[PDB]
Amino acid sequence: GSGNSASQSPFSNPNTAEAFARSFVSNIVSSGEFGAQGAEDFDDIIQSLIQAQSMGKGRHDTKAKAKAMQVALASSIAELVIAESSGGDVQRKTNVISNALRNALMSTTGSPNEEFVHEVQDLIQMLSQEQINEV
Amino acid sequence: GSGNSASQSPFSNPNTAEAFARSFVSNIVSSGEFGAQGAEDFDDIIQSLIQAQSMGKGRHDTKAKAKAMQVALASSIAELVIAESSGGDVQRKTNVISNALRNALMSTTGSPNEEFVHEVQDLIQMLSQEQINEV
Repeated sequence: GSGNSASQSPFSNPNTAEAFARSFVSNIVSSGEFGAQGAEDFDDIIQSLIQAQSMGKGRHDTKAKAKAMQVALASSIAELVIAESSGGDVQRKTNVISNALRNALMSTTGSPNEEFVHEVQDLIQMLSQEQINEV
Repeated sequence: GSGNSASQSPFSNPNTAEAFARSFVSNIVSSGEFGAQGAEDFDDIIQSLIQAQSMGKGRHDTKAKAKAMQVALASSIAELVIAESSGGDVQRKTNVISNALRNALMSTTGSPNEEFVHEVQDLIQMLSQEQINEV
């Protein structure tokens, strides 16, 4: 009936989408693992993807097009940990982000939506293989 | 100092930004591999990244967000082509996408930029083999 066949994600409500970054950045700034100075700059990067979720639909939003926003943000967060870490370990220090992301979902939704938390982790490992990581 | 901040991002230029997608999408329909149905869908996600590249600049550049917007675009194409590549293989079919990309950059800037072509194709390999795709 009301709420038919659709992939009901935690981004179906703008407030829930906001709470995602609202909690996630709170983890980072309170930890200082990447500097609060960077954490709130990350908020804007994430913000961009959040805002575009309501923009990049055109008029009719197809299933394959709807989830296109997923990997865009994921691949961004993967680099975010690297960006403000000039000298360190992108894997050892991303542990706080692994916790942060899952904690954010735990607070925003309560669901173990940690598959997205998995996506970024492997993407990090990929990026560090190219010179773009060390420049 | 004077010169530490320089936007070499081609997608910050209205013509150059459009040229990328404009050449990409047209090269797809001229190929007919993913059909026009796919090409006329791809432009919506790609456009969104172009739009947000105007947003994320805000009032001052930060070196983190400057590169964060790069990977976001590649990821927007990575999964996107996989969707219309549902049939077993994704590599030999995204080959024509690599063609389109190669053609696009060659026309848009004239630079090889196959590093970005590799960027898109590499993320494909990971996601297309994940059990979130084969459901």
